[PDB]
Amino acid sequence: TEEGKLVIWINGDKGYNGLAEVGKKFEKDTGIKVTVEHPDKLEEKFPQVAATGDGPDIIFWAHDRFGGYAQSGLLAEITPAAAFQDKLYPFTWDAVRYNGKLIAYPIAVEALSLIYNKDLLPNPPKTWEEIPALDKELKAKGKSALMFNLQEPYFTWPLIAADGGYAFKYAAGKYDIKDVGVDNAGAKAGLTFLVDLIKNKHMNADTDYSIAEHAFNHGETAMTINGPWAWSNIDTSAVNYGVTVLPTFKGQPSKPFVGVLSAGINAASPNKELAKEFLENYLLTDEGLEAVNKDKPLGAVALKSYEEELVKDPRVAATMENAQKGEIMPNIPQMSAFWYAVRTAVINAASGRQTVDAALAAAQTNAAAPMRNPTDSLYCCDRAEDHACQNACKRILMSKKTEMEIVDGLIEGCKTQPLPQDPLWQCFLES
Ligand SMILES: OC[C@H]1O[C@H](O[C@H]2[C@H](O)[C@@H](O)[C@@H](O)O[C@@H]2CO)[C@H](O)[C@@H](O)[C@@H]1O
Ligand SMILES: [Cl-]
Ligand SMILES: [Zn+2]
Ligand SMILES: [Zn+2]
Repeated sequence: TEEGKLVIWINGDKGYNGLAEVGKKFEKDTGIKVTVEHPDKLEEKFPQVAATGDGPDIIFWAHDRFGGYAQSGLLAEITPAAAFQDKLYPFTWDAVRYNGKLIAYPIAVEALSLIYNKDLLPNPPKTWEEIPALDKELKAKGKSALMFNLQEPYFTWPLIAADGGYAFKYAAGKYDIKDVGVDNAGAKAGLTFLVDLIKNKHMNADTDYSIAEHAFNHGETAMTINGPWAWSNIDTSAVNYGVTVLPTFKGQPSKPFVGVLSAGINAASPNKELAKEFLENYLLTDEGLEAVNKDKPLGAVALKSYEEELVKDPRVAATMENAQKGEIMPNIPQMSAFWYAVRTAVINAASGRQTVDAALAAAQTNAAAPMRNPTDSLYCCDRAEDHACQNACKRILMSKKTEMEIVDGLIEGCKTQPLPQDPLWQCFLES
């Protein structure tokens, strides 16, 4: 990073050009230039490059991965005023709260919807169970019924969760990380149905985002499953399409994992005041969010002034109907392991290299696997009396060490007085 400049990272499927237009407006008003980038596998790249002090000032992703970043000390605590908080819907703030602190700015609510081709299929199906017969009928006309991304577990999760599949058990405002629900009856029923669609040649196992998107946008498949960002390319196409409630499975709603696109501030960034300026007064405005939305649609934005009007479009109404039927994703550190384990299971089951039961049993263990993590005592680095020690502490606790190595590193870089009288060491001992 560089003082007086902002660098922002955001996913390739989002409105990066539109975000850049907001950046041009920020530079014209204030003289601070904004560079928008969309690197590949940005959600894994950010925690890597923040360990090297080579991260952006601002990072965009769905809120589920932010708790992990915050745990690891990669995010500054943001400081919106009461007046500003009131401009956004309370629940979007709830998605960015981690151990009591606001760790990112909420942007927009994301939910998966069923997208169908009104000409090939004027009445979309209300249940998953009727889709196989629909494909047989459409195959007679050289088409298919449904194609969606089988490589990302986000797209398959609504079916997995419909009859009972869950990520982490939620008991009184707390997620139990030892209780993973990806191997219960409901999860197996859902994944088995997908696998049976593949075996019965109503779907193929290699379908991914580009393939499904191409099939739907060129009138070859009657349906896909995707989020607001995908409407842009469909609008550009000649397809007459609708966006509606996901089909039910075993009489239950499909439960998508709902994402809140969020903008976090790099803890290592020297531009935290400029990042706050840009996010609060330029991006989180009607004119800013419209600039991004115009490019790729955001969905149900967190800003009330804009959302009150935007929700008039039926596709946004559909996103909200789908989101209300599902659950806000957890923001806990364990979400990254949960996602990776379900990704393996679905691919391995869909390809037939494992059985549903074998794939999902492995996922339960891996999603529950506890990690060694010292980053839980990062807050003690803030009680250091010197600046040099606070930073030395942050790097020691961040950097993969054993406990012996953390204790020894802190002694080397952070002993200024006797240990029993030092507030940083008193904090560390208790923690
Ligand atoms: O695929 C698992 C994946 O799900 C989500 O990623 C979503 C993201 O929420 C959407 O904004 C859009 O970019 O599509 C993605 C699906 O590939 C989670 O947020 C993510 O952490 C997770 O790995
Ligand atoms: Cl890249
Ligand atoms: Zn194409
Ligand atoms: Zn084609």
